[PDB]
Amino acid sequence: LQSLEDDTSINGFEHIAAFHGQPNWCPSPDAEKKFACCAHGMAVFPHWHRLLTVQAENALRAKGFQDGLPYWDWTLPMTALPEIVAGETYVNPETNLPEPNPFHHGLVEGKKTTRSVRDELFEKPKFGRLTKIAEMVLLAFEQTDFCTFEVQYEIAHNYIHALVGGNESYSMASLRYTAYDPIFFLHHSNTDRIWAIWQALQHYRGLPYNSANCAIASLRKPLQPFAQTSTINPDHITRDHSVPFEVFDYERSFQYHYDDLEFNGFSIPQLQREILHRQHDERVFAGFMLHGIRKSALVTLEVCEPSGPCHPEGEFYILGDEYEIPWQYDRLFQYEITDILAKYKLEANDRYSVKYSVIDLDGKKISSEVFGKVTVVVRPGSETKKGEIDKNIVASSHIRRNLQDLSEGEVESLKSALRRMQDDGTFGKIASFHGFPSLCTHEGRKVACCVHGSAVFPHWHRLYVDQVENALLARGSAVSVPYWDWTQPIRQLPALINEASYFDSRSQTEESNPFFQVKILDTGKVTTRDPQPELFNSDYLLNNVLLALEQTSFCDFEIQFEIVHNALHSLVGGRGLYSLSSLDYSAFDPLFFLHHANVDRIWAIWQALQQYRGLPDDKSDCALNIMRQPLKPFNDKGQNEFDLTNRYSRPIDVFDYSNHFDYHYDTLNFNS
Amino acid sequence: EIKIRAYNGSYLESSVLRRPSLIFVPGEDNSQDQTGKTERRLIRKSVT
Amino acid sequence: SLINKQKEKSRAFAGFLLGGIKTSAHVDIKVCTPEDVCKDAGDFDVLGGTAEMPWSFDRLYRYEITEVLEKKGLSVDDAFTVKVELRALNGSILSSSLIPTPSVLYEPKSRVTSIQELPPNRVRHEISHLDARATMSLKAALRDLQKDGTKSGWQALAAFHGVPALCPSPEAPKYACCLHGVPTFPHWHRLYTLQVEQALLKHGSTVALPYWDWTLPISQLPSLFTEQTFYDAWKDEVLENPFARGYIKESKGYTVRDPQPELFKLSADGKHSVLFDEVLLVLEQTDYCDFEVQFEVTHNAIHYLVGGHQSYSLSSLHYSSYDPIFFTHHTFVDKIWAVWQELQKRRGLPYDRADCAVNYMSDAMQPFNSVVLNENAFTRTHALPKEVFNYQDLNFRYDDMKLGGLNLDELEEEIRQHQSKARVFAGFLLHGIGTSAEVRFSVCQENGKCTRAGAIFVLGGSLEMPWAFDRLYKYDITDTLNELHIRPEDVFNADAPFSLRYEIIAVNGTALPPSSLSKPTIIFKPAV
Amino acid sequence: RKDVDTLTDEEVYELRQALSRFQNDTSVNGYQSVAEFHGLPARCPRPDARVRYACCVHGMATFPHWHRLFVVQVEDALKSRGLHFGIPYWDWTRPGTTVPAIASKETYVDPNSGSSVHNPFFNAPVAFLGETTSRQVQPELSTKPEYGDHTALFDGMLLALEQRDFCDFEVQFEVVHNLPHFLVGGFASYSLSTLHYSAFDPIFILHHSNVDRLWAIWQALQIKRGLPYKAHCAHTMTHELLKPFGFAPPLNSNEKTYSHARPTNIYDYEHELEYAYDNLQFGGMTID
Ligand SMILES: *[C@@H]1O[C@H](CO)[C@@H](O[C@@H]2O[C@H](CO)[C@@H](O[C@@H]3O[C@H](CO)[C@@H](O)[C@H](O)[C@@H]3O)[C@H](O)[C@H]2NC(C)=O)[C@H](O)[C@H]1NC(C)=O
Ligand SMILES: *[C@@H]1O[C@H](CO)[C@@H](O[C@@H]2O[C@H](CO)[C@@H](O[C@@H]3O[C@H](CO)[C@@H](O)[C@H](O)[C@@H]3O)[C@H](O)[C@H]2NC(C)=O)[C@H](O)[C@H]1NC(C)=O
Ligand SMILES: *[C@@H]1O[C@H](CO)[C@@H](O[C@@H]2O[C@H](CO)[C@@H](O[C@@H]3O[C@H](CO)[C@@H](O)[C@H](O)[C@@H]3O)[C@H](O)[C@H]2NC(C)=O)[C@H](O)[C@H]1NC(C)=O
Ligand SMILES: *[C@@H]1O[C@H](CO)[C@@H](O[C@@H]2O[C@H](CO)[C@@H](O)[C@H](O)[C@H]2NC(C)=O)[C@H](O)[C@H]1NC(C)=O
Repeated sequence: LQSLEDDTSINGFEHIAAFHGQPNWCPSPDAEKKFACCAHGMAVFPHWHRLLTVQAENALRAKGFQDGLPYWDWTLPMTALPEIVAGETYVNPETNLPEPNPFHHGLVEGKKTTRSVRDELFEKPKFGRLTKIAEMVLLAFEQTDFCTFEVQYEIAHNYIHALVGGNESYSMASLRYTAYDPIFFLHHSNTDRIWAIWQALQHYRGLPYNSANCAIASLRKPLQPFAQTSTINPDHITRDHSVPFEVFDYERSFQYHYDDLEFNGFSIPQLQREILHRQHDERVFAGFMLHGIRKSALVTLEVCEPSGPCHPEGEFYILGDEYEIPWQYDRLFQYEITDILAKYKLEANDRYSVKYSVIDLDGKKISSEVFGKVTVVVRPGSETKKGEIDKNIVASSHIRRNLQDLSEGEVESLKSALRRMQDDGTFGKIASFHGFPSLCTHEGRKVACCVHGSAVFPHWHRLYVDQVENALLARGSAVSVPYWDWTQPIRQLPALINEASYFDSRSQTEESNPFFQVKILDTGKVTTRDPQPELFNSDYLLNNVLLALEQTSFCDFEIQFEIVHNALHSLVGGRGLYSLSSLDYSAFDPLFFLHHANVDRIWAIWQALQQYRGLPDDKSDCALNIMRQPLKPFNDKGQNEFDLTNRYSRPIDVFDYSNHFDYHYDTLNFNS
Repeated sequence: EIKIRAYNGSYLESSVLRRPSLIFVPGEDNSQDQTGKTERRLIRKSVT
Repeated sequence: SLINKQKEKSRAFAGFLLGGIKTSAHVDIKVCTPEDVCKDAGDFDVLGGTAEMPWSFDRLYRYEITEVLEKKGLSVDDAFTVKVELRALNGSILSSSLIPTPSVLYEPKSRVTSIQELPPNRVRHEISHLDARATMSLKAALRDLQKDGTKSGWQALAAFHGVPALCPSPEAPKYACCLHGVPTFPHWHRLYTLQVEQALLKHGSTVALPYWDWTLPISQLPSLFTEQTFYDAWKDEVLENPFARGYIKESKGYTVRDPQPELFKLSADGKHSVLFDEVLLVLEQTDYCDFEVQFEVTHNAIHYLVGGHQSYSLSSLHYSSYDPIFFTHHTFVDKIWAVWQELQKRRGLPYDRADCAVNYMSDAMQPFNSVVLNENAFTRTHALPKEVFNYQDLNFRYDDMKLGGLNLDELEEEIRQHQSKARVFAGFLLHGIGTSAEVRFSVCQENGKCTRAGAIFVLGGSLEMPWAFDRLYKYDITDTLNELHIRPEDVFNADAPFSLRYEIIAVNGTALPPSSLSKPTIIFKPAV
Repeated sequence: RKDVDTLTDEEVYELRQALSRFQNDTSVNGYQSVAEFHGLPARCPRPDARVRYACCVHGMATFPHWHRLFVVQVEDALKSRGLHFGIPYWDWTRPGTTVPAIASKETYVDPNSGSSVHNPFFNAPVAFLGETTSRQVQPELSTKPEYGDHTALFDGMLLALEQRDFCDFEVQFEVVHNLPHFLVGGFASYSLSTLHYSAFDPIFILHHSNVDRLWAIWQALQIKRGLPYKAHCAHTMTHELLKPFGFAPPLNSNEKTYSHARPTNIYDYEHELEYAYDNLQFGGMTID
């Protein structure tokens, strides 16, 4: 770069950069009025900047180089600007002397580039969530059309210019002196990488990428000045590839490509899953129309409540000067409000207004009525939208499987983990919820908070079983909790629970499997099973669950659900006072979990049937005076562990288990 | 006739629970029920 | 039918279990806020005595509760309490524990479609089906109001849409009250169209304003307007038809209609007008905002087709309300809007709400919001376009939702047919330029010798708000490319396929600079 | 899989949680029971007979195959607990290399609970002996190569790659592989300095992941040059069952390695070993 910038002729860095500004040969050099070919807001902007980067790389290759231009990753959070450009004078021991950096500033027509960094770049994002720039660029990927992609792409692109330039004319903040600072090349390379991510994801989706179908009329036009004869640009490959139908297949054309397509440590399928999970729920947008105002300036937004004050909602930035073609975006431009909506807990359809204020770089307030009536729109979630074709979603973390086919390794692992849980003894404390002791109070008397006989019954058991299995996986079991199927006729008791005792190779010794019995804490006794002689070779459970599943509404379903739930409980409890019969103690056995797992399974099955039938499924129609209040044991914080048990405790929240709890099943088949 | 079977080994009299009933539902074979057309005839009435 | 209509709205109900308490008492329900504010929603009585045989219902008992909650703002998905008070016959308070605590139930929408019955008036028949009785009744019942110079006069009525302006404030007239561009256009115009039926009925109407199917092949303007003067001898005075001209209490002039040659152009089969394909294209899409932006220019066309080149005609928004053809056409406009809902019902996508205009829906609705400008008490409380979608609540209907003398079945069949193959579209930007204009475009390939691709329409007066449409208005040129013998793949081909030459013609014959409007774009639509 | 120099906070946090979950387990698939595969007590070749040995193939024609199977087994065990991606690898070949600061500490604060917690990377407990591995430091790894030169490890790697057949490349590969073992082990009794307790320190998996990466770039370079990279001089050595990975369940709970105990289908790691690498970069200079 030292040699290239010292060069002055048609091979000069100065000329290759002055391409992007003055002097002007745009639209054609032979015109009484000349502008710049920095196509801002057009539909060929990515094409043009890709050509610029290719020309820059070809030009620099001729000065003893090997690879392409490294891309500065401003998406990933940082605390300081890159040290490759931070220095002004650095010491090279090859000559054993210091000399000035070629990145700190750039001398152009008797003046140098100037930098004025602002602290708002150096924000430290709170743990777990990305930064503002990251989410802005992220929301440009789900849109399956380059037509709508381009606007978010360019707005993210030009955010950095105001973010880092400052308020100096002799700087890259303004378009006039922005192609002369060296880091501009780096930034545009990174933006080209963002676009490459875009078409990679497009190919993953399967829709065509190398042939957009929105602006073919303009896309037919060759670009300038990248198409005039070599007398104006020394190289030839860009001039020959001027027509922009071919700057898509970069790897086939220009013989170069990136290596790390990952974005903040996200693989392509991983970020696809993440964006689908984000799209799952409903949200809100602010919508703008954009046109030049001849002065690049920031635009801030604030929502004013008619029944209250007005509050700011962040800001974005736009580019514009007096030496470019006027541009008009075809469609709306989106901005996010969801964070402030959550913060102010205002209803999704309340009365309010959104007001935009335009401020120049200096700080002067231009008239706040230069963009018409800014709109606000609402977008329903993927769950809310229906396609009547299955569900077609894949989750992560927990995957619950039918233990009848579970292999012995994880079986031994999980029984060992449960034994360790009994060892530490917190299992009794966590299971004390469902019955005795009195962890509950009512009518001025020690009682149990065992929710029973209401629409919130399946909710409470699903939450309880998931909390218990999370506490178990805290011991690092090989697999998550399994479910014992009973829809198929049972030949006998399941092997894992009826086998006398296990033999572990860790000690190469026998030991009794806990699944038989467990000592109830400080009671002087232990549990005991008692099978019933009519539990086998019957289709009664099958036909009963079918005639319970046939129903349509929810409240009716709840009652037959509870009936069949307590059915096999009483059947297997037997004469034993301390068994699966009496619910005061019946939750102390692992059979409780092995049963409630399929108890949840059938609810999920009914959910799938309702989804297929198109009737309302997530929303309920009973206990509406209660469905807002979360479950009593899980309302508190001391007893409940963390996370789901204290945030996603709303019965209204409970329905969206596949997303707000992240656990799928092995399959939704129901007895073949 | 209804009897109560308990885990203790005993019974309970049926009077503790309300006496149940029998319900029969026809099949869902129904296709059309609404009349093809009504009758548009005027009817006069006394003024009082 | 009344109870079927009642079932459409959702209901909130209090559910109870009842039994015999061998006595009689008065029961009162009490709905209470979390902060201990209680309201007496209702009451009834329970009957029994010492000699009765004990009983209890096998099911629920429902009591309607929506009134108090909707009056006090407590929505259905809120939290509250319900309490029961018992008063004995002998003046003794009774224990509430004797009854079980009640529950709350929610009966939802009933998305089924109901064929409502209404009296044989306020039923907008098709214009050609009108008989002599209906025609004479309408013309008399319209001239009667037209010859009225009072506050309810026709000029004062039509002053809303046109001029003199009374907006944004009646005290100081700045600009016209016509609402255009923004999505609430069909709402405003449909309610304005309805507004005249009240006046017509109260002045002696017999049927509502008919709709004219201009989509059918049109030889010329229908004979109802084409007529000039007829004699009936009842008043022994020849009556001139009020369906040709209109008095302006300000300008002392009159409008003058003017046909245009293109209005008589017929389709390929000849059973539909040239605007039929555009009508289907409007019906095709799903999102409501895209629908309305594609749908405005549709009715905007006829104003220019029939208004001619006159400052005082339908070609100008200032004085378009002073000609009954305005009402005649907006009737068919509302027809299109209504028939869109039946097509919506197929995929059941939400339509009553506007996901893309949540700020716009709840906007105060000018000018009917203020009682100063109009004194129709029925519409004095309808300043919300959200309560206008369910037009059955507005007490009218249509004879049939048929278009082009055809059923929605063949409509969806033709939509599928036109979706089967590929398509090429022209997308135009459009925004207010404070006049009315023609956009005539010609598709021309490399040769430079080409045909007339087509034209579109735009209107705007000089006393209206600035406005820009949200999205790109799309027009079909695939057939024209077919006569040009250029396959759609040629557009993608590395060969230079073609371009378009557009131009704009003003109403008075002048031509505005092409710079006043953006650059049109070419869109491609694949096969499905 | 990615190098440990491009991992942010949250991935480290999730990995630490997963490691602790693995560690406190005392199962057949426990961390100690899988470190058993590479050290004492001895159960090789046939645990039923009298002879005692360690199945860790050292200095023979199957070292890369065996250790790659080991690392993929560890990956399969770990990814169940919630590992989003592959195991990170530490690039000791980096000029001016240092101990990974991700592991060099001892305790760290969980921000979610805002509280201190013991870092699993610091040390692990030997189960039967009841002791723990203690690392040791030496300045040899942390020496600074001068301006424009190359470090000893780097030139060792080059002098390992210039050869053009697998049948001898492995000997220098192994002899340079053993160096960072002692370099990180030092003179401490329990460390990677000896194979007696080699697997009881997490850095082991990082080091051998780097090993597998170098073997992969060896294949890439060889296929670029157009030479047979298959270990054809071990035709009677590959076909041996790589015990204990070829035994019967439940001794080998995982099934993928058991089915792939034949090394003849392990060269194409992009397909039948369900893992891949982000970049083939070596010292800022690619295979081309
Ligand atoms: C005024 O009217 C009320 C309602 O009819 C009368 O309340 C009734 O009072 C009698 C005795 O005060 C209750 O009899 C009770 O019967 C139970 C068995 O069911 C028995 O165990 C008690 O010892 C007692 O005898 C009766 O239940 C109650 N009515 C109801 C519906 O509960 C009241 O007595 C009337 N006033 C006068 C002065 O009679
Ligand atoms: C025929 O219609 C055209 C428009 O469709 C009329 O042109 C409009 O009015 C004037 C020309 O009469 C022009 O703009 C005006 O320019 C004056 C110059 O001082 C300015 O003061 C006004 O404020 C206004 O901007 C222009 O051609 C056009 N106005 C626009 C586009 O805003 C034309 O006048 C009509 N013909 C006749 C005979 O009136
Ligand atoms: C693997 O198992 C070990 C048990 O040997 C876990 O260590 C212990 O984990 C529990 C969390 O379940 C820690 O309890 C917490 O301690 C903090 C600090 O006192 C306290 O503020 C919390 O309220 C909670 O009680 C416990 O302290 C910890 N053991 C020690 C010695 O600190 C380890 O977390 C497990 N690894 C996992 C689950 O990944
Ligand atoms: C049947 O089971 C019930 C449940 O405990 C027993 O009933 C209780 O018995 C005790 C003492 O026998 C009494 O004090 C309670 O009042 C009884 N309650 C009820 C609801 O019955 C009963 O004892 C068992 N049957 C037999 C024969 O022992």
